[PDB]
Amino acid sequence: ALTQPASVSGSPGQSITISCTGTSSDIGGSKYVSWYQQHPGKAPKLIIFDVNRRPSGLSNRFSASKSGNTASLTISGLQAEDEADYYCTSYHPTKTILFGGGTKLTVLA
Amino acid sequence: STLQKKIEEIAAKYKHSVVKKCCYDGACVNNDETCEQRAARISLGPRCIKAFTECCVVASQLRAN
Amino acid sequence: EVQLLESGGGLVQPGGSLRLSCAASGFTFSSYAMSWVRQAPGKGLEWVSAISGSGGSTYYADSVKGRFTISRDNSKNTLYLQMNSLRAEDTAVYYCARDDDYEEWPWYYGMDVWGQGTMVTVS
Repeated sequence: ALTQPASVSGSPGQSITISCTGTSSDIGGSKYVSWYQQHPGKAPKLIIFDVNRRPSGLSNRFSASKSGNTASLTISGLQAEDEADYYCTSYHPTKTILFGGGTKLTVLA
Repeated sequence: STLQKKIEEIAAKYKHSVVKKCCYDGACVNNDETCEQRAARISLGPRCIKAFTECCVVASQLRAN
Repeated sequence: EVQLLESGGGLVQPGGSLRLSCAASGFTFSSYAMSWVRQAPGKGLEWVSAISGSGGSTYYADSVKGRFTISRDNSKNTLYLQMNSLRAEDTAVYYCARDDDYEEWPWYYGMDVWGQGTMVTVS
């Protein structure tokens, strides 16, 4: 599996970053790493990133990047609705598709 | 809206949701920068850049009319 | 627009068999690889199996290799998973999902459409 922290948390308006670490064969070979959001009792959903920047330079609510064997999902301007489980994934030449173990995101008061 | 129709037609040519979204973002109006300037900044890969560029150029051509 | 819906889930005794199906609408089914992914209650996601658009290539996780068989009927927009020799470890919600082309790696964009999940209980 890919390694993610068990949980993360922050208050509304804050920025949170979830890491995902794999091997040279998966995240390491990837130029793009996909992320899923899963609300309680619901199917996972692919997180779709905006390509346009906001005019002021305000960070997009959801963004992602990767470097070597690690990837990161950043959720800024945190909102109550972001409370969910988050999963990274990667292709892998022999295992085909790997998932991270998941990260529970809590939005506090 | 013929603009929306043409953009949906183009996006329909691309398979993955991520790439379709790249097209819709491309079609979004921006009067401070060219399609080439905006596309140089894209980190989601050649498939996204292709869709973004096609939709950006078409949207610009249409609006010029 | 795009929808996926699984069915065939239910209770089964260990050693038994079960067939899941997944129906799709809103896209040209044969243009897309499809996957099955499962999630045990309160646990993470585990990829199970995948099949290419044409049906000419199939892929399976080690833990189900030899027991599960994936297939598709492109004329009916339907995906299937034949599950044999079931064990308690197989108990989970099973999702079908529309996948990206693995050939596009290193720019693989993930599974963009997911069903509602069907519950399989092996006990």
